[PDB]
Amino acid sequence: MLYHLFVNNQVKLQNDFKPESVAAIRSSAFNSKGGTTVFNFLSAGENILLHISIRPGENVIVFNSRLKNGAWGPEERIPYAEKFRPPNPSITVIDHGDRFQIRFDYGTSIYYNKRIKENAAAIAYNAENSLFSSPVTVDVHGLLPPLPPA
Amino acid sequence: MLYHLFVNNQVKLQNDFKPESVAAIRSSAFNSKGGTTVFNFLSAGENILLHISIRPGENVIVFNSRLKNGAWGPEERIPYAEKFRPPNPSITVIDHGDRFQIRFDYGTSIYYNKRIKENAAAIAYNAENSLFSSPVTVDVHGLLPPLPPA
Amino acid sequence: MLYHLFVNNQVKLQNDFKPESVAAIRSSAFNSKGGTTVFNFLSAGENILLHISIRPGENVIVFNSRLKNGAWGPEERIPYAEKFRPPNPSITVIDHGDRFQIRFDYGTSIYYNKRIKENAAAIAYNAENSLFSSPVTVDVHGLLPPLPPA
Amino acid sequence: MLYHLFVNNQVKLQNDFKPESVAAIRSSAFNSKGGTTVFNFLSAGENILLHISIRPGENVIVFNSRLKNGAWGPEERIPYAEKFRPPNPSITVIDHGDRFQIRFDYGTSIYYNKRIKENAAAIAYNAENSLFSSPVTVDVHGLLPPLPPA
Ligand SMILES: CC(=O)N[C@H]1[C@@H](O[C@H]2[C@@H](O)[C@@H](CO)O[C@@H](O[C@H]3[C@H](O)[C@@H](O)[C@H](O)O[C@@H]3CO)[C@@H]2O[C@@H]2O[C@@H](C)[C@@H](O)[C@@H](O)[C@@H]2O)O[C@H](CO)[C@H](O)[C@@H]1O
Ligand SMILES: CC(=O)N[C@H]1[C@@H](O[C@H]2[C@@H](O)[C@@H](CO)O[C@@H](O[C@H]3[C@H](O)[C@@H](O)[C@H](O)O[C@@H]3CO)[C@@H]2O[C@@H]2O[C@@H](C)[C@@H](O)[C@@H](O)[C@@H]2O)O[C@H](CO)[C@H](O)[C@@H]1O
Ligand SMILES: CC(=O)N[C@H]1[C@@H](O[C@H]2[C@@H](O)[C@@H](CO)O[C@@H](O[C@H]3[C@H](O)[C@@H](O)[C@H](O)O[C@@H]3CO)[C@@H]2O[C@@H]2O[C@@H](C)[C@@H](O)[C@@H](O)[C@@H]2O)O[C@H](CO)[C@H](O)[C@@H]1O
Ligand SMILES: CC(=O)N[C@H]1[C@@H](O[C@H]2[C@@H](O)[C@@H](CO)O[C@@H](O[C@H]3[C@H](O)[C@@H](O)[C@H](O)O[C@@H]3CO)[C@@H]2O[C@@H]2O[C@@H](C)[C@@H](O)[C@@H](O)[C@@H]2O)O[C@H](CO)[C@H](O)[C@@H]1O
Repeated sequence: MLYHLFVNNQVKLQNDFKPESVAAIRSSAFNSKGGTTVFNFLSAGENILLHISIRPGENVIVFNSRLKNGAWGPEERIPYAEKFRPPNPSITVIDHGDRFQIRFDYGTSIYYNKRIKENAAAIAYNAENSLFSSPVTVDVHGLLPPLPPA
Repeated sequence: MLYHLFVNNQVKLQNDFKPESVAAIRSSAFNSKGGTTVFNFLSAGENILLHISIRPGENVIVFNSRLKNGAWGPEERIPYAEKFRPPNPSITVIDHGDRFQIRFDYGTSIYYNKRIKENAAAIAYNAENSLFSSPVTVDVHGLLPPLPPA
Repeated sequence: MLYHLFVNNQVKLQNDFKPESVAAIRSSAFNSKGGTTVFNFLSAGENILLHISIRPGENVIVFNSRLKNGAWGPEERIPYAEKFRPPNPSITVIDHGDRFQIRFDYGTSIYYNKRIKENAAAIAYNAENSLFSSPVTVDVHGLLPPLPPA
Repeated sequence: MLYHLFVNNQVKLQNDFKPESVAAIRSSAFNSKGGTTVFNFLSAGENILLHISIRPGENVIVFNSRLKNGAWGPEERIPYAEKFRPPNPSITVIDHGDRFQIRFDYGTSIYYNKRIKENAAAIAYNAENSLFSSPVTVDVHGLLPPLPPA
């Protein structure tokens, strides 16, 4: 399922993002002088199951979760440097039931254990000066599709 | 190369759309009550090398070419009915040197012999009430990439 | 990297099968009257890191591990029915660092926690009357490749 | 549809190879000291619709056709060098109705106009000391499948 997620907006998924689901996010650009850029996977109750905060200024990418009107939990971080590949950087999120797997363009995957047991009904995108294009292309799979040789 | 082509706009290709090039256009929607929708491949001189006019009202898809300030040549047509697949219809254009190959979601390909010998520097998208989403996702390949099993 | 793995034989991998690695096994056939068919991921020292025993007669698929000539550990099994899709059934294995994700044609993925801290140097295929073809096509990725829209 | 085509043998296709059809041939190896390696697309009556003779010693790749026990027609050749990429070289053939498009790992496509109005029922592979592996992996599509972004 193809979606066009605009900056400071969200897309309501036709089907819940649940175990086995795959979300491939791709940008048509990389604004080197962009600021903090966020992607959230929200439950129907608007809980933030997965919060991805890309902070080039802090040279870090932050992961977290929180209830609609609840506090954040302890953050999980990794260096921002050399993770994305210009000019079409991407982010891939896979739901493995008990945890999310996040892959950027380079390096090893990031594994984030779930903290809220619900599926996502929407994906939101936030930024004052996005590191990426608006909108971003988002292909959501109900399962991993057949792979090409390379 | 990923591009986001907005309705009534165009995208300047980083590389010329020439022989071997592949353009996969995908929409995140299908507005059943949409009107005539056009896609043009333009040379740097703004010549319309390939004109694709989707006319649901006329139940036809028209192909043509013309110089920046020149007249159209004789049209090439095919029925519009059962060509696209909702909700994410697509159009694929491949440059085979002496002719373009156009594939929609269903049916056989359409072959349009070239009438202007130039490569394309841009792709334009026109519609008052687009049949597709705005923008549309466009992946341009310099050559056919490795294929998946299915 | 493409390999052709013959029944009762094995392929020596060019690079170690480790975290991020993906093995897409595909058969050119499905022999209905076939018997127990096995696939093993072996370490350099020949430890069976991951054992997949497909048993049609017992209607189960058994997952296990064991050192070279050691004792098998507790078996992790699932029902065999409605897992493979003919005529080209497939098996996809992904190394996630602390566990393996195994995917068949139907159903949800299977997760098998690692038990031996070593990477796989080879993949073996055993069967007296294989459920699949000989050889089977095997594409091994060092990391998940770009995905098609569908 | 996946097939395993062995050297000096052939695969009988499930469906005819006709317009829109795509055959992605891939080898799990590249034998440098190999000799003339051939691939033929045969009609039901065994006419050689498309003959691809890869000759390293003559530094050319020869394209031709001929009825079952008939005379070969004029040869269409190109240089052999810098066409295949080891260790997994490939050959992709697409039927475009009035001609075939042949793609190797490097260079531009080769276009071969049809000479015998019949579809192919089988694909044969001949070689005394093959440049490729035995078998070679062959995925045949009834039409171009969705493409990955890269
Ligand atoms: C920033 C955005 O677009 N989304 C929200 C969101 O922002 C906060 C989350 O990203 C959160 C993830 O754990 O981190 C917060 O920053 C924390 C620092 O990482 C931490 O070192 C420090 O101890 O505490 C701060 C604040 O909790 C994000 O907060 C925002 O950015 C920071 C730099 C600061 O400017 C703060 O005032 C901002 O709120 O969530 C907040 C509300 O929690 C807003 O809704 C953002 O728009
Ligand atoms: C419509 C659009 O978005 N692009 C341009 C473009 O429109 C014309 C082309 O699509 C052209 C392709 O051959 O067909 C024209 O319609 C022709 C009919 O197909 C044909 O049966 C009849 O004999 O002649 C007409 C006009 O040449 C398209 O013309 C437009 O749509 C038609 C239905 C009519 O409303 C006409 O007034 C419109 O111009 O090119 C034109 C200029 O040539 C405009 O720039 C459109 O915006
Ligand atoms: C074809 C192949 O590679 N088989 C090997 C392999 O077979 C054993 C493993 O698959 C092992 C994994 O847990 O299971 C063994 O069967 C067990 C049954 O699952 C369990 O219900 C029963 O209580 O105990 C047995 C023994 O541990 C497999 O053993 C072979 O198949 C079973 C069905 C039985 O016929 C037994 O006699 C066989 O040994 O590993 C063995 C060595 O352990 C051989 O190398 C097989 O060729
Ligand atoms: C391995 C294989 O499948 N080869 C077949 C096949 O070989 C002939 C075709 O490849 C044919 C395609 O045009 O070319 C023939 O060679 C020609 C040379 O290209 C041309 O320069 C020369 O002047 O004339 C020859 C003959 O037509 C292929 O013929 C075989 O290989 C050549 C190099 C030579 O050694 C000749 O004696 C061989 O027959 O088809 C033949 C039957 O025509 C056999 O079935 C091969 O096994």
